[PDB]
This record gives sequence, C-alpha cells and structure tokens, in this order.
Amino acid sequence: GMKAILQLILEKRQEFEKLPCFEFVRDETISPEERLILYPCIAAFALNFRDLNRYDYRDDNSSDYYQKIINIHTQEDAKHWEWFLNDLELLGFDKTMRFSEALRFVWSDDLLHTRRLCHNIAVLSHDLEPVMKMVVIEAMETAGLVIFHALAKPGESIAKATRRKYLYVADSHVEVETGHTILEQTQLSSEQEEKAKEIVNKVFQWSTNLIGEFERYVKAHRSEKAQPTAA
Amino acid sequence: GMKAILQLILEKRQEFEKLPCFEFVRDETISPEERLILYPCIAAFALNFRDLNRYDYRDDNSSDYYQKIINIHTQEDAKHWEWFLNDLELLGFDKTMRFSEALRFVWSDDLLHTRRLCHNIAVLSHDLEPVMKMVVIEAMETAGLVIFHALAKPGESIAKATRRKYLYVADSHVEVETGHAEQTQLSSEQEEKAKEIVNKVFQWSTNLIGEFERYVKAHRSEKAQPTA
Ligand SMILES: N[C@@H](Cc1c[nH]c2c(Br)cc(Br)cc12)C(=O)O
Ligand SMILES: N[C@@H](Cc1c[nH]c2c(Br)cc(Br)cc12)C(=O)O
Ligand SMILES: [Fe+2]
Ligand SMILES: [Fe+2]
Ligand SMILES: [Fe+2]
Ligand code: NI
Repeated sequence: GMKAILQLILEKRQEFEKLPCFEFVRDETISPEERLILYPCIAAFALNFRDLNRYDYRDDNSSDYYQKIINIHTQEDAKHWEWFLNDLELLGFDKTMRFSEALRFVWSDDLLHTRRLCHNIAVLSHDLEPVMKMVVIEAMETAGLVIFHALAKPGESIAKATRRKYLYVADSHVEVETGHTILEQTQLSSEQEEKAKEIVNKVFQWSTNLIGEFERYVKAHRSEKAQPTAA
Repeated sequence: GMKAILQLILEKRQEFEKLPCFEFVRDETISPEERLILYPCIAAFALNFRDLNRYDYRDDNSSDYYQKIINIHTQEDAKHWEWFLNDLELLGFDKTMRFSEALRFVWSDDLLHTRRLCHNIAVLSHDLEPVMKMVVIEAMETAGLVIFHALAKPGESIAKATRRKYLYVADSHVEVETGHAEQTQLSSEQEEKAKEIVNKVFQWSTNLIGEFERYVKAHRSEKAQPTA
C-alpha cells in the first residue's frame, strides 16, 4: 500500500537518472566548465526552494508529530541557497549586469518550468495532511539527490583543479541530502494511496521539465562556459 | 449577495486609500524623486504578477462566461511588466550590480509580503470556480488602481519635468486599470468564501504597502535619479 509508493519513487528515480542532461553532465570527455553552463539557470529555482522550505512546508504552530519532523527537515534544506550563491561566484557566473537583465533572466520564458517548480509544489501541497506533505518532500528530495550526484562530478573536478571549496555542486551537499524513515512505519488509505501516486508522478514530471530547460539552455548558450579562477 | 461583496470591496478600498505610504506618495511638498524611492521594491511583484496572469488566472479552453472575461482581462494585465522595466530605467533605478545582489534584493526578508502576494493569490484561487476567481481578480485590480492612482502623481510630475514618456507610474496605466477595477446570485456558501477572499487580498495588499513604507524609511536617501 505504502510499499507501493516508496517503490514508485525508486522506479521514477531510475527513469529520471537516464535523462540526456545527466548523460551530458557526467561525460568526463567534456570540460567541467562546459558541463556547468546550466549553473546560472538554478538561480530561478534555488531561492524559491529556500522560500518553499521556510513558508510552505514549515508550520511552527503545529502539535502533529509528522509536521514536527517536516519542520526539522525544512530547516536544513532552507540553508542551501547560500551555497548556491557561493559556487555562483567561484564559477565566474556572478557577473555585473543591469538589474533589469537579472530580472529578465530569472523570468525568462526559457526558465518557466524551473521558475514555477516550487510554485507548483506549494499549490499541490497547501491542502495536504502532513503525511502526504512528507511524500512530496521525499519525492522532491529524491529528484534533488539525482541532480546533485550528477553536478558534483564537474563541480568536484573544478574544486580540486582550482583548489577552492565548492559547497553546492559538491560531495558535501550530496552527503547532507544523502542524510535526507517514519514513512516505512506508516499506513495509507486507498484515498491516501491514490493521492500519493498523483504526487510522485507530478513531482517527477515537474523535475523532468526543469531538467529539459537546463538541456535546452546548454545548447542555446554553448559559448558561456564557467570561468573559475585558480589559487 | 454579490451586492454586499462589491460594497465590501468599496469599504476596503476606502480603508486602503488612507495608508501612510499613499499620504507620502501624494505629498506634493516632497520632491517626486523621493516619493518614488519604493519603486525598485515592485521588482519583487511585477514579474510574479505577469506570471499569475499568464499561467494561474488564464484557461484558454473554457466556454464559461466568467473565464472568457478573465482571459481577455489577464491578456492586458500580463503586458504591464514591460512598462515596469521601462520606468525602472527612466527613474535611474536600473543600476549595474552583481547577479547575486539582484537575487538577494528580490528575495530580501524585507520584501517577503511583496514577493509572495502573487503566490498567496495562486494558492487561494487554484480550486475556485470562475465566478469566484472574478472576486479575487476584482479585489486585486481595485487595490492595484489605488496604488497606481497614487504613484502616477509623482510619476507624471517627473514625466512632464524631464519630457519623457512614463508607462507604469503614469495616467495611461491608470486608464487601463480604471477599465479593469457583475450582478450574479451566489450560494450563501459562496457569499461567505467571497468575503474571506476580499478580506485576504486587502490584508496581503496592506502587508505589501507596509513593506514599501519600511523600505522608504530605511533607504530615504535613495531617491530616483531621472535625467531631463
Ligand atoms: N538540494 C537542492 C534542492 C533540490 C531539491 N529538488 C531539486 C530539484 Br527537482 C531541482 C533542483 Br535545481 C534542486 C533541487 C538545493 O539545495 O537547492
Ligand atoms: N497594475 C499592476 C497590478 C497590481 C494589481 N494589484 C497590485 C498590487 Br495589490 C500591488 C502592486 Br505593486 C501592483 C498591483 C501592474 O501592472 O503590475
Ligand atoms: Fe540542498
Ligand atoms: Fe497594471
Ligand atoms: Fe488590470
Ligand atoms: Ni487547494
């Protein structure tokens, strides 16, 4: 019943792992600077995700024991945007630009699905019982681990070659997200099972659409390789 | 019924019009450059609002009378973000910064209610039938009109003085929003939901104006720098 759900996520993860974008990010025959062309795209997601954790997932005024554990989970994930901004700078992507060019970049029509992923999760999850909220978090954290397992490859390559401490496209981020059960010990209704199926499918479809935009961005911006600096 | 709902919107607008922010923005004893220091704050709202119209409010495959009305409405409101970026440039607020400084500005804790107003409206409206979305939209458009009625006062003073065409903090924008800001029978359940909708929209709009007020106080020297 719930075994079915944890199992649908593993099936979804194994499909997600095979997307062309990940084959590209893992390709060691391509400079890591070329593979991380997609890095600024994450700007449309990373601060929205911080806010999802802080304001949508987290509920400080709850006694329910499942919301209590969600709150602890959300507090750790709400710190990773700063790591994003750390590696933005190291990769040479923290460029000077007009305020309006920064805005037109984030709200690019080419980053629609990247930008609205967190919005879609909030609308999905706003009227969910805490145990259905945990499924959302679990599916989203599974998609996240796949993406960062991949990006930490070019990332750790640049970190060692330049001798700099990367925090976002880094083993240390993967390790914390590995660190990220009670869902084993939980029983779902037929209703709660059908809902959880709908959730897992939507999260993996929305993450697939975001990865699709990263792949299109690399192909559109082939010249704009990372420009990291050595020590 | 629907009658009292429009009366509530009217009462909330009369309340909203008299916030300190708007007394400040309307104060012709202060330079219009100072009355527009809130302007860059709208960056957290204007592009979100574009996306609310394009992606949340709009549903092209609908025969529902009210949704067809909403579709036409949303198509106009979804163009106003370019006007925002036009006047950002004219006001001297389109400055060169690090990408990260732009992100930290928009995702400022000081602009939380500004940034999430559209998110709150999306969450509130996502399950509503089109007649009830119309209530959400009328409330929001009414609050919009109050704000732009105020901002166009220093806006047009700067446009005339500099001989440049302002599009956002300008009478031409107010003219569109005047058009935007019917008689239906609502279940008692709907009348109740509609009253909750009007109360929430004017509360979240009041919170946003609150942040503009705080920003102006904290950045009181950062006046607009238009050129003639
Ligand atoms: N560990 C990520 C969270 C994450 C979780 N899910 C993600 C997806 Br789907 C796409 C992207 Br890009 C990022 C995530 C973070 O720290 O921002
Ligand atoms: N006429 C506005 C729409 C709008 C409608 N409601 C608004 C509120 Br509440 C605050 C702010 Br700032 C803007 C609005 C626009 O074109 O961006
Ligand atoms: Fe993370
Ligand atoms: Fe407008
Ligand atoms: Fe409008
Ligand atoms: Ni809902």
